[PDB]
Amino acid sequence: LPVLLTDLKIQYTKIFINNEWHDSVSGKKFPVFNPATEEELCQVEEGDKEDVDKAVKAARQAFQIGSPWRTMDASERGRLLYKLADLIERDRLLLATMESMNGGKLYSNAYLNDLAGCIKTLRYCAGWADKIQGRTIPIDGNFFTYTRHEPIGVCGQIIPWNFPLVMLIWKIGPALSCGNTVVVKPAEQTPLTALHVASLIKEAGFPPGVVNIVPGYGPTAGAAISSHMDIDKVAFTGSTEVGKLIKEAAGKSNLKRVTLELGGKSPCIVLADADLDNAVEFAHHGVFYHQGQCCIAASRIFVEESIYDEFVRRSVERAKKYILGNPLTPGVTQGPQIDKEQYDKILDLIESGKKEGAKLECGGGPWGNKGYFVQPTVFSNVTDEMRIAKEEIFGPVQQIMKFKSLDDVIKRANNTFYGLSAGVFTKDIDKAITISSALQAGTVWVNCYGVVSAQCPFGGFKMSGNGRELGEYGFHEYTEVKTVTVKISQKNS
Amino acid sequence: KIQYTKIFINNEWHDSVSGKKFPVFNPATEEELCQVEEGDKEDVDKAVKAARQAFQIGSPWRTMDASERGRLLYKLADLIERDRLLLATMESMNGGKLYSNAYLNDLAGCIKTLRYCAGWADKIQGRTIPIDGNFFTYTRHEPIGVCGQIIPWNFPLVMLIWKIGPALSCGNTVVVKPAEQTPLTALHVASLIKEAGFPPGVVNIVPGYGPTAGAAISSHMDIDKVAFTGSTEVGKLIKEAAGKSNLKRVTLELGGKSPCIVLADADLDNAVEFAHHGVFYHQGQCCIAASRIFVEESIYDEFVRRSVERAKKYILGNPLTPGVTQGPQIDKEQYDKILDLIESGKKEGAKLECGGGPWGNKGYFVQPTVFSNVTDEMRIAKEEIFGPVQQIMKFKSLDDVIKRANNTFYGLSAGVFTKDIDKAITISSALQAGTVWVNCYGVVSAQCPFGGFKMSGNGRELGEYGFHEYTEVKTVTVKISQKNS
Amino acid sequence: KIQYTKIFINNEWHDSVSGKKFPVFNPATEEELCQVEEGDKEDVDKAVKAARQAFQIGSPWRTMDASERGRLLYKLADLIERDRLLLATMESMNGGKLYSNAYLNDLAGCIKTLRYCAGWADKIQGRTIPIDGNFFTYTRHEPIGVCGQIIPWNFPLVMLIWKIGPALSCGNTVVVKPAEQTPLTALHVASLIKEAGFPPGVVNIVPGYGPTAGAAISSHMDIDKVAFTGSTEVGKLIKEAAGKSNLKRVTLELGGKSPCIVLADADLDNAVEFAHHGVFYHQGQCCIAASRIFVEESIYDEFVRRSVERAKKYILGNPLTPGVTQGPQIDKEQYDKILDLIESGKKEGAKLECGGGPWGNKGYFVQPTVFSNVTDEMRIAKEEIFGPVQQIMKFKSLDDVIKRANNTFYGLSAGVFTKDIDKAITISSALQAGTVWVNCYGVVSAQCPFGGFKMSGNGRELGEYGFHEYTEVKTVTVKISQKNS
Amino acid sequence: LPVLLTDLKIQYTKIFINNEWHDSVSGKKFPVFNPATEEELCQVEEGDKEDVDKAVKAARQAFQIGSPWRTMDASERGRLLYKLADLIERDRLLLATMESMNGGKLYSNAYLNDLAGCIKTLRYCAGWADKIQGRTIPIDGNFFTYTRHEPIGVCGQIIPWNFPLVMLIWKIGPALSCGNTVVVKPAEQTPLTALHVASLIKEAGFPPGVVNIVPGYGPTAGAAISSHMDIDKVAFTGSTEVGKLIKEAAGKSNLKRVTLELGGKSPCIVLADADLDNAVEFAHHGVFYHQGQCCIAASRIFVEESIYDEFVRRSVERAKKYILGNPLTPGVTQGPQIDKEQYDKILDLIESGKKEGAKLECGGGPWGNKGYFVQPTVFSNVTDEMRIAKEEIFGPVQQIMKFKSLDDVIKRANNTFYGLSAGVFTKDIDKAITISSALQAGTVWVNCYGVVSAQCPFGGFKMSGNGRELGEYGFHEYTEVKTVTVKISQKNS
Repeated sequence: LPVLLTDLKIQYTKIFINNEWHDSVSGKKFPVFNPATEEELCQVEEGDKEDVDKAVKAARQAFQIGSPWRTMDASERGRLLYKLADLIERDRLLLATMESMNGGKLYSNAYLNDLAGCIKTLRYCAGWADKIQGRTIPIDGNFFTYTRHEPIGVCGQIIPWNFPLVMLIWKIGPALSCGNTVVVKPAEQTPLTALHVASLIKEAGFPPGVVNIVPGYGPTAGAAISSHMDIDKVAFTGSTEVGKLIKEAAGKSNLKRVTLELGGKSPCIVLADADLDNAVEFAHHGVFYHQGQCCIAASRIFVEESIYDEFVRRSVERAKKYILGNPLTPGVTQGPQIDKEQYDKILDLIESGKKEGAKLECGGGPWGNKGYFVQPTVFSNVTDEMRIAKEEIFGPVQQIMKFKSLDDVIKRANNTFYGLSAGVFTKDIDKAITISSALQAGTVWVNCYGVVSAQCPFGGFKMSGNGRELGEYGFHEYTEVKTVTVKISQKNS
Repeated sequence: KIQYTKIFINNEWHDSVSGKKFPVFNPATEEELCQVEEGDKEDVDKAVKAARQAFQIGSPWRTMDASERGRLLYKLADLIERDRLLLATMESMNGGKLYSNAYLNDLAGCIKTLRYCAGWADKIQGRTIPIDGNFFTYTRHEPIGVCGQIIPWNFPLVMLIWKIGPALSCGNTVVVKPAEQTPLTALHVASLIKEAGFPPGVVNIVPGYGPTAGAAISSHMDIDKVAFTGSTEVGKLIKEAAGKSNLKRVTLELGGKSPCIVLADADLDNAVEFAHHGVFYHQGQCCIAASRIFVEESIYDEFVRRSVERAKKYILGNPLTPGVTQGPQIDKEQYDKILDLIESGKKEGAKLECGGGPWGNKGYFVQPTVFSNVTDEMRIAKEEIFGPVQQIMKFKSLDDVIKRANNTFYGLSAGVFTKDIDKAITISSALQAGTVWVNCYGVVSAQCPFGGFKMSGNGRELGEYGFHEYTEVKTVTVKISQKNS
Repeated sequence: KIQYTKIFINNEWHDSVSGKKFPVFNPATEEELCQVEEGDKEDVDKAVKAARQAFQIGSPWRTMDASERGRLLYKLADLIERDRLLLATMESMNGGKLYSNAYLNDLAGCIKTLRYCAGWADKIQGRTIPIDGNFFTYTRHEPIGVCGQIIPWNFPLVMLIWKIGPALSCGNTVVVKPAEQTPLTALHVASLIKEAGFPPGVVNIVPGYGPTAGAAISSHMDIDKVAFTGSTEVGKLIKEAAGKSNLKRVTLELGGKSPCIVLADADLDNAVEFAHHGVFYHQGQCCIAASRIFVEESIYDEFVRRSVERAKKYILGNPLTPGVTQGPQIDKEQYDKILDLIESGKKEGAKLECGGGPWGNKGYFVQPTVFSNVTDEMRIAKEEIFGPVQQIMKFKSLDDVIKRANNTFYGLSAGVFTKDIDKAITISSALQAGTVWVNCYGVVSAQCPFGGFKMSGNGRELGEYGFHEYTEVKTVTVKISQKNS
Repeated sequence: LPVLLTDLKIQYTKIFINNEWHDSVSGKKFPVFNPATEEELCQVEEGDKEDVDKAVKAARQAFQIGSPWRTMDASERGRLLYKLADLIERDRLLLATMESMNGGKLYSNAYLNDLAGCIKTLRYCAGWADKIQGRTIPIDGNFFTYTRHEPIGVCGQIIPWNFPLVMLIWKIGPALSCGNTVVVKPAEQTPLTALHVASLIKEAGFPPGVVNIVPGYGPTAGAAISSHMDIDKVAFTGSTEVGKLIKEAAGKSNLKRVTLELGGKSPCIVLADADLDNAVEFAHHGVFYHQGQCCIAASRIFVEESIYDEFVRRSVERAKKYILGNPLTPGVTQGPQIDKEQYDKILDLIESGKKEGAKLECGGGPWGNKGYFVQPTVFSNVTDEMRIAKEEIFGPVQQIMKFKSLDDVIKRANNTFYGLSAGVFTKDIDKAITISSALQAGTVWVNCYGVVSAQCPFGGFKMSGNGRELGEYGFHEYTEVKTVTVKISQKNS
């Protein structure tokens, strides 16, 4: 049961460099608002290329051969990450309340889900710390060859605003586990929890400069990170347009490694032989979790004809019960979106869906005078041609298309440039495996949705990202392989 | 013809130390083909001496390239494919295996296993450990040494390959002791091993009798590993001998009574066909025989009716004849034991449905016998038969039938038939079996590992699991000046 | 004080079925601390019943999350760190281990092993196989079941952790049988296990005597695995019992006579210090003792001269005293055997250099004895001593000394000292030892696996190698409609 | 012993699409010359964006779910690759003669080193075919999660000219092993062996469209491949500038995966306690193998103060004996370079080194009236500031710098933006491991050089490439991970 708490005091608003808090060299500060009330919470230091460089220099110094972080035992890095997780669990109340106040997130999920996944992921990576290993290779000839999975180096990391803490942890878990030093750039919407976790990183005992944080804007600080020459990798999570921009900036400068996590118009096929109650509930959760501001949101609910009507009749009823109010309230089940821009975008896309001809089965429009709230919306009889059926809405808008044959739905779901996720709802053994094989998605769920843990990898296929995270897969993308071959007197099998 | 009936050591053929020769009989007509030298303690000792000379540091084999070992294995597989017809006919005659089963399933499987183990030769790898302190630690996979391999008669060639291919791919020297019933295929494969280009002494064969030759291999001090694939009593006797001498590594693959759990949602045609095959494949002398074919009540009477019908179409005849789908058994002892088990099942009240007795005084052929209404205290459902005998038991609840299938000391394999994702996953995890099939049975391939959960097995095969069994892990730690991530 | 001296079953303390209690003696003064219940066949049976109830499908432990299992193990490690002082003092008193060795090396190593095995809980994974045909095949790592663990006295806590941490991380229920000499630490750790929050029946302890309790564990039908870490005779007696009952899995870690090969190019100071430590660490009762410390001729007389000098500075006294670098032995039998071995070495002509006899009638203390000019037929170089006895042998050629070091039935570990890359790699790859150190000795860590190459062990530990030992592999093949790459 | 060669007949000069030979839709044909004699060998069809597109269409069709290549067993793909290797071993004579005639490569190394490496790599990948495996993940909650390492899709591949056959095999080994369909674009200098191997691919029995080959130019066909939207990955090997261009073209469109293998300026540190004969011989081989046209060429030979003068004295002697004639002639040890462009570039860089002040101790000028021949050149007293000490020469020009302390040499070797390789020559156990750890290179050799086998991975750290090849590592690059999660009734440990 979450303790309500209902209070905060944001004493951390600076740039975290060299285990120290510095104002931006420019001196500017930008405001961070509260989505529920639109009131400024505080003024966070505004970093830019100069501050990004001042942070990358410290990171590079921390990564020098002979520095504590390099001569640190892998088990010691794991122990430091575990102590950070313990410190976060100690401050789970404050961090959850900050996430709900500043990210507009429901406090119940901010405490029970997001903070929980944060500690779980931090502990998973702390465990992996001293278990990533190389291989001794059976090379031909009298040679002894092995591989070192060394840290890549300086890894700039660009966090989104939808899951500030969870994504911060997803980034600085594998990176610090594998021995790298990072310069994180958090979203301007949600820069506060990252700074508190930065203070916690200092407290846990990480060497100075191992983790630095630069709050700012994407064009100024994110672009500086992605174009920096002294940065060895960039790991960006966000929109596909900024993903292409990050890839470009990396390719132009110092040919760094790039790891993009982009959006997706994920489908949710619901076959005739599906558990209608479970299918309906999980479709609702998939498309409406976190005000639809989830990269894996089920934005294309395919339903077979034989069960279409029922499904709609049961989806609307599920979307009509969705309480919507102040996040710090137990009865509230939907909160404000993030800020004005996404709120307006969701409203505009709702209007576009209405115009195109998609049956508005649930109320599409604002709720309340104060805050960026949108009514849970449902569209029926949607077709693949409509904008709402092709563009990532990132809002609480549910599309419901109808199909007849299975191969038709396979083609329709694979007929897109997004490949982040997909869902299949059936009781059969053949349909499940067939559709899971045929669906071009980096994570196919069967009879569930939104099921992510630190263990299994997460990523996209076509344009929904590059590489994977969350596991051995996620860790091998934060290491550079070095083959060391030694000429030896004689080799025996 | 059989031009190889001797002891294969140092790439050369030798007669037994005693000079004794035992006969090999074709069960289809019991006309002995040739006399094969009887391996005894002295023959085992000299074969092991040859192998240990071949494994010595600096020898051609130890200094050979793992890629070159795989290339040698691929050469051996291609030569075996060249003479596929001869080996197929010789296996079918010696063991009675149906010619279609001996050619399209046995030799193809041997080739696939050899070409898989050949592929794994230079890809098996050790690991570099991030140890604590200023040390550089790494581990390496080394061949263990001499591998005494005991290959009973149900699958002579396939088991010989399952035994050597992993061993010759991991870089071990094999002293294979075949079955007295079917020793000829191993000898011909040894001749093909010589043709392929293996260094002398890498592969040695010592045909004989298990009580004398196999026991000698299992007790030998210089045999690093013993790998037996056969009866559980013999596996118990090999394990106790292995511990007493050398604390040698032991890998025992024993047969088992394996359930096939059929549910109402299962496709009845596929379920019937696969339950038929999983028990009558290779005339029942299969370590994976589906001996406890459970069925749901709702289709119980509908299953047997169809199942029995299939048993009535199972043509019984000489293996080389076309249109025949079954052959004779391996010898007279198995014939007598099969008839004894059938009589015991009749006595204990197992309702016979079809067949149920011997046939064809010419040979060791047995009619496909289908029982019914079998229970869990009968000795035809708990005693391993190794014969074409089906036991169509019954159940009503899923947890109780799971406890039934797991109510046994035998866990080599299990089967499940269900059109429901939830049921399939629940049953496969629940059953205590090394291989749990779903909607199919006996789908064995070189990639998927093979072992047994209970007394039925020890260790794994056929994959990256079957290649860490033939190797030792040697850890090397070096004190370095200063370690960096 | 010792508030835990009973049998730990179902998270509760029980007295023995017979009611008998055996004594535990501190070797430093031989004043018995407390009486510990004697585990017998009935106590082993009830502990195994508790464990098998804890391992049942649907139980809290089986349905627990692997990540949650790791979290439980981390809680256990943190609690053990909370009471580090109590456990360190209790280990030092009960076993005589030096307090510095008991605190800064024993408890720290226990914590590191627990926090490594905790990390491996949810990262061990099975694999999806590209099988042939229209089938989907995958494999999974299932805990094997009940793990009867026999933990002799040289490293009670470190070995108990090396035994359970892997088991509780792979999801197995442990019935640990400690050493009669040092059973108290296991009981206190079981109390801390209760405090941590393990489900009842996951961990059970049955202190007693090996001939009665350990044999009962090794012969029990429901014990899936037996893991013994001690003398080779007992290892052989456990292996033969293991095969006879249940065909249970056997993991034996036995001590060995391990060489330390010192060459002229080696740094003489480091070589002397590490040869000293590798044999006199923990007063010689170390399974890895560097018992065959070879030396090159060019520095031979220069090595002993310095080596002996170090032995003369080795302070001998009560473990809890500061400035002491050695403690007493484990009991009177080891004392008598150490003196017998010293007398035999003197009789056979091993040139004594320093010490060479008992000391301190108060306790079981022994002077550090350094022999010299030892050879390969003497019984102080081929018989495992488990005492502070060094055997400074000699060699001239590299191949012959390699054959010497490999001239033995014991291969647990080996050592090499050389400032030459080529020599280091050549010797490391040449030796038939499962852990070859270079320029160092006894650098053991939870990451690097540990095992024996010969009769000095079987299986591996401490790493992914030591976590596939506590698990089975279950293949699961599903017939699918159409497979695509 | 190379089997003596016979006169050639180049009967394969077209575009290989759908297991068929088609002229370029434009109809143009470009000439391929013989570097030793500058005579045109034949006119190879000139592909462009249109031919690349009509090849990618066939590749995509071959990759469709339900096509033979998709329903092919992994063991069957390995069997087909093994049959291709058998065919190449059968035609080893012709292929080696073609490689030597068209690539200017010595026939002895073309037959013993290059063709042997090709068959070994093809057989290694054919072995891996059905052994690349996913993982069943221990996900939290009652879920059954596993992973499929599916083929990425269409993989455009751009081969260089220095190792035509070896690089063609390095590309189409892991790709076809993991189940992908490829559109290879070979260098215009060396397009002939690729086309013969294409005919061999057809003969072995690969399904139509699985492998297609488009001979053309980098700006026209290579850029088309790297900018195609229907292509899922691009794997380019060549210069760093074109690597940046490939990364850009991938980032601008399709957000495809990119694998670059670029050049390097690799150091070869020779310490005082080194086996001077072996060190000198291997330095010569490293810098002069394949007329210096090796990506891993030892272009910076660091020598310690104590053994410098002697090292120069014997390096000059070793380089003075390097017989230099027509490749097909036995006893020749150096041949023509590739074509006029690289010949002129090497001459210009030699002149720049002369002007800067590096002492020319051997060679340093053209050779022969016919053919692109350069005398083995040796520079001494080089400094890190000179152009020859910073720019990849790619010719038979040897640089020899002097150092005193090991720290100095570590920094100097790590003072470049290239990270492809490095070499260390010492007898000690501490120096070897220390320098191998400290040197920022994707392949450190100790007391040897140029030691590459199919097993161990190959790649570069900073700007010498992205990712790795040649082993399980190469395979991870060529597969997309798909996590399939199924909600189950109950899960047990």
